[PDB]
Amino acid sequence: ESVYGEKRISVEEPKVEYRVWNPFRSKLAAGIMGGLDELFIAPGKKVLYLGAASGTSVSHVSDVVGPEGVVYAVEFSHRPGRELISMAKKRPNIIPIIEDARHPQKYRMLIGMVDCVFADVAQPDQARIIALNSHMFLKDQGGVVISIKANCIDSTVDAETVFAREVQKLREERIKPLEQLTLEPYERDHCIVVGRYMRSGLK
Amino acid sequence: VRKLKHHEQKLLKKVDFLEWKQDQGHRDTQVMRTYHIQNREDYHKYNRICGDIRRLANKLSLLPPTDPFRRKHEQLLLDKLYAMGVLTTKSKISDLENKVTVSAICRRRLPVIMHRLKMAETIQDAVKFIEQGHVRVGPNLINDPAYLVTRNMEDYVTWVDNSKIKKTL
Amino acid sequence: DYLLPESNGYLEPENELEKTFKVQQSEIKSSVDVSTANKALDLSLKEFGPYHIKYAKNGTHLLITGRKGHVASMDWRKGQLRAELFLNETCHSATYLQNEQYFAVAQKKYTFIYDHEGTELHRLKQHIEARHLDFLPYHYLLVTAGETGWLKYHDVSTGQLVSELRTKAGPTMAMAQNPWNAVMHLGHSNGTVSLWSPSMPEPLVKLLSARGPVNSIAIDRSGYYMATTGADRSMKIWDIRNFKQLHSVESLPTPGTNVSISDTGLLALSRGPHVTLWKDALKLSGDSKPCFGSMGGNPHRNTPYMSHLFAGNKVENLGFVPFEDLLGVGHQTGITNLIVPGAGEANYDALELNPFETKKQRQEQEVRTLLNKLPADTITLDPNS
Amino acid sequence: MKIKTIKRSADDYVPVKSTQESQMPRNLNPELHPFERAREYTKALNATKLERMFAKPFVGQLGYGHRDGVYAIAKNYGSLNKLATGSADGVIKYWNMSTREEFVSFKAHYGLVTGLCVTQNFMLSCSDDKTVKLWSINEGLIRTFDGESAFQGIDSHRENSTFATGGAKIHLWDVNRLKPVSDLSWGADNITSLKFNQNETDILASTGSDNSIVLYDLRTNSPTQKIVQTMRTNAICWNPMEAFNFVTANEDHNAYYYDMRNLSRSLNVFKDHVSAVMDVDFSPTGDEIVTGSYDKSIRIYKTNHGHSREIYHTKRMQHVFQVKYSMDSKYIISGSDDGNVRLWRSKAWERSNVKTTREKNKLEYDEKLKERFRHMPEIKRISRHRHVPQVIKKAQEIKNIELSSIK
Amino acid sequence: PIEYLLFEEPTGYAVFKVKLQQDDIGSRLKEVQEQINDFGAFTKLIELVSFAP
RNA sequence: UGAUCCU
Repeated sequence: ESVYGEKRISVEEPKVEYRVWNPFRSKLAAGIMGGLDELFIAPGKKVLYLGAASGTSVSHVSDVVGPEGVVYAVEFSHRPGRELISMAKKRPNIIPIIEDARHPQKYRMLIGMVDCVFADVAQPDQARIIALNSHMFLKDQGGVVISIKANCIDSTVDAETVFAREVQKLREERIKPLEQLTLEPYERDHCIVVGRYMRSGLK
Repeated sequence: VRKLKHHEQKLLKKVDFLEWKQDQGHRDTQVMRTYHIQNREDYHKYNRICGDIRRLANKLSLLPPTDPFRRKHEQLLLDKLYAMGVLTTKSKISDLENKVTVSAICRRRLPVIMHRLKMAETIQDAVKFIEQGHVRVGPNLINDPAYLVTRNMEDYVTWVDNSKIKKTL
Repeated sequence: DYLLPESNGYLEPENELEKTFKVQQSEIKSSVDVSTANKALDLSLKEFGPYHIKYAKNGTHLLITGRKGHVASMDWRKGQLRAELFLNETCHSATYLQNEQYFAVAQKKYTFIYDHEGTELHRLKQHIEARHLDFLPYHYLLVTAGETGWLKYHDVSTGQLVSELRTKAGPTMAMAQNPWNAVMHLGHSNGTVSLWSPSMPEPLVKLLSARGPVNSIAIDRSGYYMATTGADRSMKIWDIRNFKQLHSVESLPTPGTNVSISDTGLLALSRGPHVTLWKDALKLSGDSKPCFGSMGGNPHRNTPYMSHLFAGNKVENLGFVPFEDLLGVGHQTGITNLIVPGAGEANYDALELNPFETKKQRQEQEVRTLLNKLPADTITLDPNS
Repeated sequence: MKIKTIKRSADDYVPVKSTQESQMPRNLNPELHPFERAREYTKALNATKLERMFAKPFVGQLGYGHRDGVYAIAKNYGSLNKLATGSADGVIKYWNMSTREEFVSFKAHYGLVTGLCVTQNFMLSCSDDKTVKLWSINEGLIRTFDGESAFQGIDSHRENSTFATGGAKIHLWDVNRLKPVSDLSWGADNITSLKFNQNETDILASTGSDNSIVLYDLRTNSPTQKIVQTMRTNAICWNPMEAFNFVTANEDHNAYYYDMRNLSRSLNVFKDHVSAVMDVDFSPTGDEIVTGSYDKSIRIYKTNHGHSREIYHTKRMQHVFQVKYSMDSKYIISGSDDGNVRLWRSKAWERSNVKTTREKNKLEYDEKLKERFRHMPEIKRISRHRHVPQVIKKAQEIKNIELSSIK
Repeated sequence: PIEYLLFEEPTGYAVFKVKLQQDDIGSRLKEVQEQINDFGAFTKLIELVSFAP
């Protein structure tokens, strides 16, 4: 069975069903299909998603953390959230939150010590809505994968100024960006930003 | 021995147990590697004479230049060291300090000679063949792998007769 | 004082009629506990030369050097053997410098520094003779006295020569380093043992120890009493702390080849076919003068504590295991460990030496000692000055 | 024929479980332990060379600081976390020592500020334009205390919630008051600085711009002693521990530390510095005095010794104008003429880490060893030493030249 | 000043006692930042008091 | 702790 209609392959060994990676549906999948150096998603560790509406992306994150790792989805909306509920009724890694992540301490007992966080939201306070997660839940030297939508955060200003402004907003919060990407032909005027939450040795 | 710490390193500034300056970079061993000599002291059996070349080569360079003894005795040195083949050329005098190495006298060794002539595949297989008693230098089968063979004796190395490795080739 | 968990073994006569020295080693091997009775080794390796013996300062590895070609480092308590080298040059002595991983052998010409596996680390251009090759780990200083008049100090931490001291005394006939003081003791043919520090080109003090040549010398753990033997069938009991020979045992049947000192106060005198150890002989009174035969069983006159006679040998050297009650006697065909009751100390301090040591504990402790090495000017007549 | 040997028993020394740590039998018999002087000496030399390798005083600054220059730093004496910094432009900036960022800042004075002092959070900013302003910390300008003198100083008082000003004349205000209570003058001159002591809080020390030191008594509303010194005095500090001695900083490169019973003889003199020592601040232990010069350098030294065991300098700070010590004896804040308030260690090897009791007992042992191996000379060359700047090294050379010509 | 704290769990709560406080001055500092990764360094802060499932 | 070099 497909989760949203993508085509899955199957192999045999003395059956593995691999779900293909649509890059247009997910800016994380477009970030993999654009090419990355050092990806903070891991085959064993625990990872937190922000902005997991349904399993357009977060099911693939549950795959890439596998039978070991666990994915803490963060969302708010009722109708894609219910899809995430009973789509998490088959995979054990997935657990979603229905709380607004402007106060991530409202669900602070529900996760302890996440290591990696991903950002997919459209809110204009994207640095603050990640910084209220990574100041309390993120492991030291655990990285942040931002997904910046420049027309939704601040659309009056120029193109690169949004990313160059948010990167300094991250550098105010001990979030040194390792590397940047734009992923243009998959999605027009977007970005993903790989950094590591440093907190010790920022210069 | 320990991949020791950043705090350990600065306190143990000058120490080492592997490469010493009295151990002279283990340079001799790299010649004991490339020529496969049995005992260590064969190196220092060449290097005790090798400076003795230079110790005569130096003070014959301290004589007045057209001293008619000086150019004659240097020719007597160089024809001798050219008969033993420990230097490639004899026209220049400068090989007497620059070419006189332990490796140059050690590439006048017997398995180096057979290893040049491709009777053997490697060096140590020729040493094994000398140990097996397969080789001879003109008249005499030689048992010793560490034979100093001159340039003029170099044609006299054959396989020994009636062997199992001369019939191999 | 009451924290001290283990107490020494003893040997008691139980009668005047029953005698202490008359016990033999097969007779000892009955009553000693099985591992400790089995810790006596009989390594008869009769093919090579007479054997030189040294245990490390912890008893964990034995190093032996036959006179012809043998170099052998066993992990002695277990079945493991690290090194087995056959150098056709003749050898005289060997010691582990820091650990069992690195040792040094005293050859015909040159000292060699060696891996545990038997590989060659460092041939010394200097040390052109090597008769006594001894170590002090508290300076990381291999001090070597050959047949030359000189005496060489190599700091194997850096790997460099510290100094070389010509004695004007000739061939070194004995050398024993001081554990407590790190002053070296060289013994030569005039009857003269000189104390030595690498700084002072003249010796610290010369001692006209005996007549004839110095057969051997051996020093206390406390550094108080050093037992010297000449070739004049005589052994002096030097008290170094005030430079007096306490007792002069004269007219041995044969001059002792070597002397050795245990921890608790035993003294070993090896005339070569015979090995004889005294208990508490180094004390101040001439009642504690070590004597061969007390007529009438007088308590004042002092008998030997433990005796042994080697039949087909004239033994080379001997050394106690420092924490156990045996002593390795190197004879012509090999090695015996002769079981003493109370020679070694029962309660070692682990933070000084570890007889039970992990390899990871070993590489911790080696770096600990290399941090705490002293540079060579600190070798002094007093530690505390 | 009783035969008894040593038996290690192979179980006591090597434990049963694999997870169990080793048993470590010790014999502190001195024959087993040969080197009680020399090996401890090498441990001490390793520790001293390591503390020269662990010479990292710098932590960071507070925010990006003033652009115009820090001239006075207030510290809330309950608040170990928070602090305040006054600029000669007039911008007051408040920092939290955890965040090292601006908590709140205000356009206080269009003239200079000369002092900030804190008493009920609540800050009090004294001006050059005859105004003190009361700010609260989470908003601004509760009440301004207008005085007739251009305010050459201020100092807070904890008891009765009081604060006096320093100026041409010192006149004591209250919180509720807009006019002062009583105005004092031993001599008819402008006063550079003021300081109430913290315990038996009523006593004050008042420097005098014409080379003076007065001891003011609030209980009499009159000075109780005055020594007219050689040169004028910059700033003051009462020790929080002793509570009856204080150090003051003089116009010559010398700080003098005096006693309330005897001003006629100083308790001590300190002259490692090469210019007019700006500010002094005393440890909550009472151990060491830290003092910042008109020269681009600060120095830490203990009270009894009298010479700089510690000297602080770097590239981007100059003429520091201000140094303020910890509440917890651990870190000194350092104001600047360059405007940026840096966080510096009390000891560059002393670390913030709460320590595992292996290394903590080792570190206590090592510094105990450092003291009983102190005055040995080879220990001394590593124990005194750290880099000094070029002119200041030349300036100490100049001072030794001139004092050699004097004698 | 931070003597007690509340850690919260799905199986009830957790009441902790802070025995030795880290310095709130060097709270960006690498020393206490590396110490929070070491349980050998983290243990010196906290004593477990209560777990009320 | 120190002391060299190049515009």
